[PDB]
Amino acid sequence: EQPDILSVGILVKERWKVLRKIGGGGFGEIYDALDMLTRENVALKVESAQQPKQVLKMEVAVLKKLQGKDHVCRFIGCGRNDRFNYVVMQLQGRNLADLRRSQSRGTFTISTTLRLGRQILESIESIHSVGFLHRDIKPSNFAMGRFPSTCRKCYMLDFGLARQFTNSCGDVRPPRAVAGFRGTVRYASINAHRNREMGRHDDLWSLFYMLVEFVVGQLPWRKIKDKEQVGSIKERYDHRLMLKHLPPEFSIFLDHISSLDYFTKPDYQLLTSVFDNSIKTFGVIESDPFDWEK
Ligand SMILES: Clc1ccccc1Oc1ccc(Nc2ncnc3[nH]ccc23)cc1
Repeated sequence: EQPDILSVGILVKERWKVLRKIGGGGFGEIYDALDMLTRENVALKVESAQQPKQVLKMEVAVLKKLQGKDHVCRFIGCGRNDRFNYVVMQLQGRNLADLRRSQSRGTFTISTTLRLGRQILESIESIHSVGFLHRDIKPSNFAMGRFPSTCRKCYMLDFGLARQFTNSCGDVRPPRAVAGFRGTVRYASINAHRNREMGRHDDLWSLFYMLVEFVVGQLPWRKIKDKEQVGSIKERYDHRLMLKHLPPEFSIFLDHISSLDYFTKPDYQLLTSVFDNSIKTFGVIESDPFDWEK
Protein backbone atom coordinates (compact mmCIF):
# COMPACT_ATOMS: atom_id res chain seq x y z
CA GLU A 1 0.00 0.00 0.00
CA GLN A 2 1.02 3.74 -0.12
CA PRO A 3 3.03 5.42 2.68
CA ASP A 4 1.58 8.20 4.90
CA ILE A 5 1.53 11.61 3.16
CA LEU A 6 4.02 12.96 5.79
CA SER A 7 6.85 11.10 7.55
CA VAL A 8 6.54 11.27 11.31
CA GLY A 9 9.46 13.35 12.59
CA ILE A 10 9.59 15.96 9.85
CA LEU A 11 9.22 19.67 10.55
CA VAL A 12 6.60 21.59 8.47
CA LYS A 13 7.68 25.25 7.81
CA GLU A 14 10.45 25.02 10.49
CA ARG A 15 7.59 25.05 13.09
CA TRP A 16 5.25 22.00 13.25
CA LYS A 17 6.94 18.73 14.21
CA VAL A 18 4.85 15.76 13.01
CA LEU A 19 4.39 13.28 15.92
CA ARG A 20 1.75 10.74 14.89
CA LYS A 21 -1.00 10.05 12.44
CA ILE A 22 -4.33 10.22 14.30
CA GLY A 23 -6.75 9.79 11.36
CA GLY A 24 -7.27 9.05 7.67
CA GLY A 25 -10.37 11.10 6.77
CA GLY A 26 -12.24 11.26 3.43
CA PHE A 27 -9.67 13.24 1.41
CA GLY A 28 -6.50 13.41 3.52
CA GLU A 29 -4.73 12.54 6.77
CA ILE A 30 -4.61 14.21 10.19
CA TYR A 31 -1.63 14.29 12.55
CA ASP A 32 -0.76 15.37 16.07
CA ALA A 33 2.08 17.87 15.72
CA LEU A 34 4.17 19.94 18.18
CA ASP A 35 3.94 23.70 17.39
CA MET A 36 7.45 24.87 18.33
CA LEU A 37 6.39 28.58 18.34
CA THR A 38 3.61 28.18 20.97
CA ARG A 39 5.05 24.95 22.49
CA GLU A 40 1.71 23.12 22.32
CA ASN A 41 0.25 20.05 20.54
CA VAL A 42 -1.89 20.92 17.49
CA ALA A 43 -3.79 19.09 14.72
CA LEU A 44 -2.22 19.10 11.26
CA LYS A 45 -4.39 18.13 8.26
CA VAL A 46 -2.67 17.30 4.94
CA GLU A 47 -3.56 16.27 1.42
CA SER A 48 -1.33 15.26 -1.51
CA ALA A 49 -0.76 18.17 -3.97
CA GLN A 50 -1.44 15.51 -6.74
CA GLN A 51 -4.69 13.82 -5.50
CA PRO A 52 -7.74 14.25 -7.78
CA LYS A 53 -10.07 15.90 -5.18
CA GLN A 54 -8.49 18.43 -2.81
CA VAL A 55 -10.66 20.03 -0.11
CA LEU A 56 -8.17 21.82 2.22
CA LYS A 57 -8.77 25.13 0.33
CA MET A 58 -12.42 24.83 1.56
CA GLU A 59 -11.25 23.76 5.04
CA VAL A 60 -9.14 26.97 5.35
CA ALA A 61 -11.84 29.28 3.93
CA VAL A 62 -14.54 28.05 6.36
CA LEU A 63 -12.22 27.75 9.42
CA LYS A 64 -11.14 31.38 8.85
CA LYS A 65 -14.76 32.59 8.37
CA LEU A 66 -15.75 30.91 11.69
CA GLN A 67 -12.96 32.34 13.87
CA GLY A 68 -14.55 33.91 16.98
CA LYS A 69 -17.55 31.52 16.85
CA ASP A 70 -18.27 28.71 19.27
CA HIS A 71 -17.82 25.00 18.42
CA VAL A 72 -14.87 25.56 16.03
CA CYS A 73 -11.14 24.92 16.29
CA ARG A 74 -8.74 27.86 16.51
CA PHE A 75 -6.95 28.44 13.18
CA ILE A 76 -3.14 28.16 13.51
CA GLY A 77 -1.72 28.07 9.94
CA CYS A 78 -1.83 26.76 6.37
CA GLY A 79 0.34 26.27 3.30
CA ARG A 80 0.79 24.67 -0.13
CA ASN A 81 3.92 23.06 -1.66
CA ASP A 82 4.78 20.72 -4.57
CA ARG A 83 4.23 17.64 -2.33
CA PHE A 84 1.33 18.52 -0.05
CA ASN A 85 -1.11 21.15 1.19
CA TYR A 86 -1.70 21.53 4.94
CA VAL A 87 -3.87 23.27 7.54
CA VAL A 88 -3.03 23.56 11.25
CA MET A 89 -5.70 23.99 13.95
CA GLN A 90 -6.56 23.34 17.58
CA LEU A 91 -6.28 19.69 18.68
CA GLN A 92 -9.44 18.31 20.31
CA GLY A 93 -10.27 15.21 22.32
CA ARG A 94 -12.57 12.18 22.06
CA ASN A 95 -14.58 11.87 18.87
CA LEU A 96 -18.41 11.44 19.19
CA ALA A 97 -18.35 8.40 16.83
CA ASP A 98 -15.91 6.64 19.23
CA LEU A 99 -17.80 7.76 22.38
CA ARG A 100 -21.09 6.40 21.00
CA ARG A 101 -19.51 3.04 19.99
CA SER A 102 -18.11 2.68 23.60
CA GLN A 103 -21.68 2.74 25.03
CA SER A 104 -23.29 -0.60 26.05
CA ARG A 105 -25.82 -0.74 23.14
CA GLY A 106 -24.27 2.14 21.15
CA THR A 107 -26.86 4.42 22.84
CA PHE A 108 -26.55 7.70 24.75
CA THR A 109 -29.05 8.72 27.42
CA ILE A 110 -31.56 11.44 26.57
CA SER A 111 -29.53 13.80 28.86
CA THR A 112 -26.30 13.35 26.81
CA THR A 113 -28.28 13.26 23.48
CA LEU A 114 -30.15 16.56 24.13
CA ARG A 115 -27.03 18.47 25.26
CA LEU A 116 -24.87 17.24 22.34
CA GLY A 117 -27.79 17.82 19.91
CA ARG A 118 -28.20 21.42 21.07
CA GLN A 119 -24.44 22.08 20.72
CA ILE A 120 -24.46 20.53 17.22
CA LEU A 121 -27.50 22.62 16.19
CA GLU A 122 -25.60 25.73 17.41
CA SER A 123 -22.62 24.70 15.19
CA ILE A 124 -24.92 24.21 12.14
CA GLU A 125 -26.68 27.59 12.59
CA SER A 126 -23.15 29.14 12.93
CA ILE A 127 -21.75 27.70 9.67
CA HIS A 128 -25.01 28.63 7.85
CA SER A 129 -24.73 32.17 9.28
CA VAL A 130 -21.40 32.74 7.43
CA GLY A 131 -22.88 31.42 4.14
CA PHE A 132 -21.66 27.77 4.06
CA LEU A 133 -23.43 24.44 4.13
CA HIS A 134 -21.58 21.61 5.87
CA ARG A 135 -23.06 18.76 3.75
CA ASP A 136 -21.28 16.02 5.80
CA ILE A 137 -22.91 16.13 9.29
CA LYS A 138 -22.01 12.79 10.99
CA PRO A 139 -20.70 11.84 14.44
CA SER A 140 -17.00 11.51 13.39
CA ASN A 141 -16.97 15.23 12.41
CA PHE A 142 -17.50 16.20 16.12
CA ALA A 143 -15.29 15.83 19.21
CA MET A 144 -15.26 17.03 22.79
CA GLY A 145 -12.38 19.25 23.90
CA ARG A 146 -9.30 17.72 25.58
CA PHE A 147 -8.83 20.13 28.57
CA PRO A 148 -10.91 20.65 31.74
CA SER A 149 -12.12 24.02 30.28
CA THR A 150 -13.04 22.50 26.82
CA CYS A 151 -14.02 18.85 27.46
CA ARG A 152 -17.73 19.79 27.98
CA LYS A 153 -17.70 21.67 24.60
CA CYS A 154 -18.44 19.83 21.32
CA TYR A 155 -16.45 21.03 18.27
CA MET A 156 -17.26 20.76 14.55
CA LEU A 157 -13.94 19.31 13.33
CA ASP A 158 -13.93 19.38 9.49
CA PHE A 159 -15.36 21.45 6.61
CA GLY A 160 -13.88 19.63 3.59
CA LEU A 161 -17.20 18.94 1.85
CA ALA A 162 -18.68 22.41 2.57
CA ARG A 163 -20.17 24.66 -0.12
CA GLN A 164 -20.81 28.42 -0.12
CA PHE A 165 -24.62 28.78 -0.62
CA THR A 166 -24.92 32.63 -0.58
CA ASN A 167 -23.61 35.85 -2.12
CA SER A 168 -21.75 38.47 0.07
CA CYS A 169 -25.26 40.00 0.70
CA GLY A 170 -26.82 36.65 1.87
CA ASP A 171 -28.78 36.05 -1.46
CA VAL A 172 -29.25 32.14 -1.77
CA ARG A 173 -27.35 31.02 -4.93
CA PRO A 174 -29.36 29.39 -7.75
CA PRO A 175 -29.09 25.61 -7.29
CA ARG A 176 -27.43 23.37 -9.88
CA ALA A 177 -29.69 20.91 -11.77
CA VAL A 178 -27.38 18.03 -10.62
CA ALA A 179 -25.00 17.95 -7.62
CA GLY A 180 -22.84 14.82 -7.24
CA PHE A 181 -22.98 13.89 -3.52
CA ARG A 182 -19.61 12.86 -1.93
CA GLY A 183 -20.70 12.62 1.81
CA THR A 184 -21.80 9.64 4.02
CA VAL A 185 -24.71 7.41 2.98
CA ARG A 186 -25.85 6.63 6.54
CA TYR A 187 -26.74 10.24 7.62
CA ALA A 188 -27.36 11.76 4.13
CA SER A 189 -30.76 13.39 3.41
CA ILE A 190 -32.99 12.24 0.51
CA ASN A 191 -31.72 15.30 -1.46
CA ALA A 192 -28.09 13.97 -1.30
CA HIS A 193 -29.39 10.50 -2.46
CA ARG A 194 -31.15 12.25 -5.41
CA ASN A 195 -28.00 14.29 -6.39
CA ARG A 196 -29.98 17.49 -5.82
CA GLU A 197 -28.35 20.69 -4.63
CA MET A 198 -28.19 20.44 -0.85
CA GLY A 199 -29.59 23.22 1.36
CA ARG A 200 -29.55 24.34 5.02
CA HIS A 201 -32.35 21.81 5.79
CA ASP A 202 -30.20 18.84 4.55
CA ASP A 203 -27.71 19.56 7.39
CA LEU A 204 -30.68 19.51 9.83
CA TRP A 205 -31.91 16.13 8.36
CA SER A 206 -28.40 14.72 9.06
CA LEU A 207 -28.59 16.09 12.66
CA PHE A 208 -32.06 14.43 13.04
CA TYR A 209 -30.56 11.05 11.87
CA MET A 210 -27.60 11.51 14.30
CA LEU A 211 -29.98 12.22 17.27
CA VAL A 212 -32.11 9.15 16.44
CA GLU A 213 -28.98 6.98 16.19
CA PHE A 214 -27.80 8.38 19.60
CA VAL A 215 -31.08 7.38 21.37
CA VAL A 216 -31.93 4.11 19.47
CA GLY A 217 -28.34 2.91 18.73
CA GLN A 218 -29.06 2.29 15.01
CA LEU A 219 -30.87 3.65 11.97
CA PRO A 220 -33.37 1.59 9.94
CA TRP A 221 -30.91 1.36 6.98
CA ARG A 222 -27.94 0.23 9.21
CA LYS A 223 -27.44 -3.14 7.35
CA ILE A 224 -28.08 -1.80 3.78
CA LYS A 225 -24.75 -1.24 1.85
CA ASP A 226 -26.19 -0.15 -1.56
CA LYS A 227 -26.55 3.67 -1.68
CA GLU A 228 -29.65 3.54 -4.06
CA GLN A 229 -31.40 0.98 -1.70
CA VAL A 230 -30.74 3.30 1.31
CA GLY A 231 -32.18 6.26 -0.66
CA SER A 232 -35.31 4.21 -1.62
CA ILE A 233 -35.86 3.44 2.09
CA LYS A 234 -35.49 7.11 3.13
CA GLU A 235 -37.82 8.33 0.27
CA ARG A 236 -40.69 6.10 1.58
CA TYR A 237 -39.88 6.07 5.31
CA ASP A 238 -42.43 7.53 7.79
CA HIS A 239 -40.00 9.63 9.88
CA ARG A 240 -42.67 9.97 12.65
CA LEU A 241 -41.64 6.39 13.65
CA MET A 242 -38.32 7.91 14.80
CA LEU A 243 -40.19 10.15 17.33
CA LYS A 244 -40.92 7.14 19.62
CA HIS A 245 -37.70 7.48 21.68
CA LEU A 246 -37.33 11.29 21.45
CA PRO A 247 -38.90 13.89 23.78
CA PRO A 248 -42.40 14.94 22.59
CA GLU A 249 -41.38 18.35 21.15
CA PHE A 250 -39.27 16.58 18.47
CA SER A 251 -42.61 16.27 16.56
CA ILE A 252 -42.23 20.07 16.11
CA PHE A 253 -38.60 19.65 14.99
CA LEU A 254 -39.53 16.97 12.43
CA ASP A 255 -42.64 18.82 11.12
CA HIS A 256 -40.48 21.98 10.69
CA ILE A 257 -37.57 20.37 8.78
CA SER A 258 -40.11 18.35 6.67
CA SER A 259 -41.63 21.72 5.55
CA LEU A 260 -38.28 23.13 4.33
CA ASP A 261 -36.63 23.16 0.88
CA TYR A 262 -33.43 24.67 -0.64
CA PHE A 263 -35.01 28.15 -0.83
CA THR A 264 -36.52 28.28 2.70
CA LYS A 265 -34.43 29.56 5.65
CA PRO A 266 -34.88 27.33 8.72
CA ASP A 267 -36.59 28.65 11.85
CA TYR A 268 -33.47 28.07 13.97
CA GLN A 269 -35.12 29.67 17.07
CA LEU A 270 -38.03 27.14 16.82
CA LEU A 271 -35.59 24.22 16.54
CA THR A 272 -33.49 25.60 19.45
CA SER A 273 -36.73 25.84 21.56
CA VAL A 274 -37.33 22.09 20.98
CA PHE A 275 -33.97 21.37 22.70
CA ASP A 276 -34.38 24.05 25.42
CA ASN A 277 -37.94 22.90 26.32
CA SER A 278 -36.96 19.17 26.24
CA ILE A 279 -33.91 19.85 28.48
CA LYS A 280 -36.12 21.67 31.05
CA THR A 281 -38.88 18.96 30.93
CA PHE A 282 -36.25 16.20 31.59
CA GLY A 283 -34.59 18.31 34.37
CA VAL A 284 -31.21 18.21 32.56
CA ILE A 285 -28.54 20.67 33.80
CA GLU A 286 -25.21 21.36 31.93
CA SER A 287 -23.06 20.03 34.88
CA ASP A 288 -24.76 16.56 34.86
CA PRO A 289 -22.19 13.89 33.92
CA PHE A 290 -22.10 12.92 30.25
CA ASP A 291 -22.45 9.17 29.63
CA TRP A 292 -18.65 8.65 29.18
CA GLU A 293 -17.91 10.33 32.63
CA LYS A 294 -20.39 8.21 34.60
CL1 LIG B 1 -11.50 8.91 10.93
C1 LIG B 1 -12.43 8.54 12.35
C2 LIG B 1 -13.64 7.89 12.22
C3 LIG B 1 -14.37 7.59 13.36
C4 LIG B 1 -13.91 7.97 14.60
C5 LIG B 1 -12.70 8.62 14.74
C6 LIG B 1 -11.95 8.90 13.60
O1 LIG B 1 -10.69 9.48 13.71
C7 LIG B 1 -10.59 10.86 13.77
C8 LIG B 1 -9.39 11.41 14.17
C9 LIG B 1 -9.24 12.79 14.20
C10 LIG B 1 -10.27 13.62 13.78
N1 LIG B 1 -10.11 15.01 13.81
C11 LIG B 1 -9.64 15.78 14.83
N2 LIG B 1 -9.32 15.19 16.00
C12 LIG B 1 -8.80 15.97 16.95
N3 LIG B 1 -8.56 17.28 16.92
C13 LIG B 1 -8.92 17.85 15.74
N4 LIG B 1 -8.86 19.18 15.44
C14 LIG B 1 -9.39 19.36 14.19
C15 LIG B 1 -9.78 18.17 13.66
C16 LIG B 1 -9.47 17.18 14.64
C17 LIG B 1 -11.46 13.05 13.35
C18 LIG B 1 -11.63 11.68 13.36
